[PDB]
Amino acid sequence: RSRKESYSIYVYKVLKQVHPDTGISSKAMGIMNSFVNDIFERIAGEASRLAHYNKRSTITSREIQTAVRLLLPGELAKHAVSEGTKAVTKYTSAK
Amino acid sequence: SRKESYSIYVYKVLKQVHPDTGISSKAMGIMNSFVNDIFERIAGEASRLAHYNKRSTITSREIQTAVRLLLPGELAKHAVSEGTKAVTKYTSA
Amino acid sequence: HRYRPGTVALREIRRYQKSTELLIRKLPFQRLVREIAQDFKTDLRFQSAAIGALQEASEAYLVGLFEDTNLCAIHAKRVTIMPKDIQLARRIRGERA
Amino acid sequence: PHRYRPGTVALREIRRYQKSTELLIRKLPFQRLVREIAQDFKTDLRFQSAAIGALQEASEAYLVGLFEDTNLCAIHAKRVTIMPKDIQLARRIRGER
Amino acid sequence: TRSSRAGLQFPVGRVHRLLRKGNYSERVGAGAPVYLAAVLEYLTAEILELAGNAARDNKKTRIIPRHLQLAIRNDEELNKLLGRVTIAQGGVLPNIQAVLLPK
Amino acid sequence: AKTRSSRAGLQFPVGRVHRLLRKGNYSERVGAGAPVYLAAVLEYLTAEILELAGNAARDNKKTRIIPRHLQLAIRNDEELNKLLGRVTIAQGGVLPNIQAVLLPK
Amino acid sequence: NIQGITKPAIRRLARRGGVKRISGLIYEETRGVLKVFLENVIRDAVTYTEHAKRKTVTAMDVVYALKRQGRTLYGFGG
Amino acid sequence: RDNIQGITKPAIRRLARRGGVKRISGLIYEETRGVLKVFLENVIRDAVTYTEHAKRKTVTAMDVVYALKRQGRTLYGFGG
DNA sequence: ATCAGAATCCCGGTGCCGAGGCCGCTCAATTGGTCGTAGACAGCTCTAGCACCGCTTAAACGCACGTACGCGCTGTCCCCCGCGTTTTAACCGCCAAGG
DNA sequence: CCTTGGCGGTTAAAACGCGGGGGACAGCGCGTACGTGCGTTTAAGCGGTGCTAGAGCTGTCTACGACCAATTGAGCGGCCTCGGCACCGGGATTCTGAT
Repeated sequence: RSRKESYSIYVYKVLKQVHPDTGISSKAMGIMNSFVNDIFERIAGEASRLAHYNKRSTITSREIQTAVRLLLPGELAKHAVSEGTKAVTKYTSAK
Repeated sequence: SRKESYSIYVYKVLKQVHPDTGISSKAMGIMNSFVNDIFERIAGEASRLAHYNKRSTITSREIQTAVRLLLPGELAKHAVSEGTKAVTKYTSA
Repeated sequence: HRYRPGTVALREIRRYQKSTELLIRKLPFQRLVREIAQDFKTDLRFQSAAIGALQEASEAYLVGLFEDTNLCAIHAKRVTIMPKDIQLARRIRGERA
Repeated sequence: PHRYRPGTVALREIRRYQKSTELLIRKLPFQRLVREIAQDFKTDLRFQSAAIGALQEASEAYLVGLFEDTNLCAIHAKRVTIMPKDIQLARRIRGER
Repeated sequence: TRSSRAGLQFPVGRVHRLLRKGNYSERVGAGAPVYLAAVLEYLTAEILELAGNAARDNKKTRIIPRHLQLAIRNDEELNKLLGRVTIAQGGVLPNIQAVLLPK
Repeated sequence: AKTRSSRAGLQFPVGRVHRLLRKGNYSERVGAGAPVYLAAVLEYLTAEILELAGNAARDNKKTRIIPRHLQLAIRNDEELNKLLGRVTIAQGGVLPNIQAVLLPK
Repeated sequence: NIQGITKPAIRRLARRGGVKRISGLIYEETRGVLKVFLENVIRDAVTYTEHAKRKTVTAMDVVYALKRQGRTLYGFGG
Repeated sequence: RDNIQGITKPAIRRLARRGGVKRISGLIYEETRGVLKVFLENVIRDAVTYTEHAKRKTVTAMDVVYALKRQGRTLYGFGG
């Protein structure tokens, strides 16, 4: 009876944010729950490689910023890093 | 500083296996770079295995399973046969 | 009426790329898996999800390998494939030396 | 001083390339190519001689393996000469573009 | 969730714990989880931005496993990410060869 | 005796692997028997390499092991070469191979 | 057994991959092409079963096998 | 500048021969240049990016080894 | 162009069992106190990199002789595909264990 | 409580011949360019030699995110209504073959 983490409504919420009217069937949820976490694992492994190679035991926000640019093309990673930095700045400035 | 490697460990192992054949230290660095990648792969595999079982530490059984996972049947069998005596002798002394 | 051998073949080529329906039945795949796995160990219980995932992966792999084989044949400017085509397809990837 | 038919010294030359281990590529041209390529990324940079030697050796090994792949494709195609389309087929199978 | 005050849908705590549960490093800054969650949210946003469009193109609103896979292969950057990994019931984009087609 | 390595008849140091696992953050808890086992694993791993290196040494009637000798040794065998499929030896070279079509007609 | 795969099944598979005609000696290889391709994968899985310490193979051992072999599958808990 | 074409044709011919090829076509060299451009691009981006993450503007030998190991090109004899 | 032959595709009509909004619990996400430590700035050394510069040769470009393998005809022979007839067992719906 | 075994049965997944016909593929007619030797050029190959610019390492700080202890409400686990999309017959047609 373990309440394991999933993307049941996270996908639905971000879907509403990107598309007010679009449904997704649970068979596609089976794809997403694995694919999103696997991209997460890819990024986490790249960050671990960056931290271990430069002899760092403490990981800051700068590791992922360029780990994405290594893991993604420049065009795709540029928007990602811009949005991530903006979100971090907004979170810091807010409460 | 103290840069620990198997520079003389590999020499002693060679002397045990083929003492009449020499090597060069460039081959020693080659073996170092080899065992570095091998150890990184082994550590990753064992970490994933322990995570699958939700384990915080790595025991000899997990290492044996990883040896079977990575090394071929002959090589894994040889490694297990050589390593069981290792822990057996380590228990006594 | 009777068509050329290849018109229906190209119809099949076009249609099979928009259908994910499994060609070979699951029982032969189970027979293969069980017979091969009997070598390693007995008492192996293959749940339905694992069988389905492995079946889909095998079918996708075979379709991709056939695509590489056809690409090599096109490189050889031929329609009918030859054993060296699939040999090269599995050779270039590095799985075969 | 006599001239031989095609294939006599060429294969010998191939042996001269395969038996030997030192870098057949001359150093400074590829060094300046690396300089120019990296200068397009960020200006006023300094690159270590040990690093550029490792890069050149890696490039040589990658190229020789790539021409091994091209040879395999050409043999599968029933030809002796290698062509760019052999590499075009091989790279797409390997997945590097 | 502190992701609500961060302008992020994906909760920060799950990313932070998954980093801590995965034992990828001894210490992690506060920026790494929020930044990673933002990156994942943006990545899935482009996933759903094309997935919704693909669903709407077929006079459809619900998304099937076939609907997502095409959007993966429709791109070239997204295809680069999922280059050697196959998705179940995903298949391949249609492709017809002219040399195979009759004259 | 006193040293852990020499007590159990293992030349490779258990302490090196133990220290790597501990200060590598791979896991919060790090075993002691597992480094003991992996020390012997690495010992046999290097012993096999030095086993075929000696045989490749007399192929050219040479004693110093050079990258050419390593490429002549490791690549010919199967298990290590397949496990090291993405491994290249610096300044080593390739095995002398002549393909079937390499004769003029 | 080894020849349990039927010829028209391979013929339709080649149609799916885009092959109009198949030479005579290819078929015997084709069936084998799957076998080892499965073998290596399950060559991991049974070993994962040894790590699984369970007589029943869950759907996550095959996820391990496909992750290590390079053919990871999504959609079905992968 | 323009050293991508500055790679000598006989060098590419020697590499192709070392790839065990008996007859060498004149279009092989240009295709080799085009492929090697991107092949060097990937590894240079990887290594220089590893250097950049460490707040360095001079790339050492170790970052090259790390990037090659990540890409699957671990290099012996140079450290690593 | 000038006929036919099947087989898809939309339109009208039919289902459907889980998709999506909602009940609930409940424990992980989130937040107020506390610490310590490797991240972090700055400086000494320095050392191999950058660059210049002096003395030297197989490699690079082209000129020139030859024939033969790749490219296009020239059959050539052909063996699995559409079509035709024939075999069979797979798995939704059922039962049971069973572990 | 999900996972394993076992009958219903009957039409689709094969399962094996017949005609065959464009294509796979082994021989001929024909070219230029690559093998190969060499004329000519040289720019790199090898090696002193000074300037140096942040990396390696160490002096000197130190901010805030990991450990603790406490509160809640997001979201996952599940449950009910009906519906977005799968699916079967009738026209529109949409491919192609043989002449």
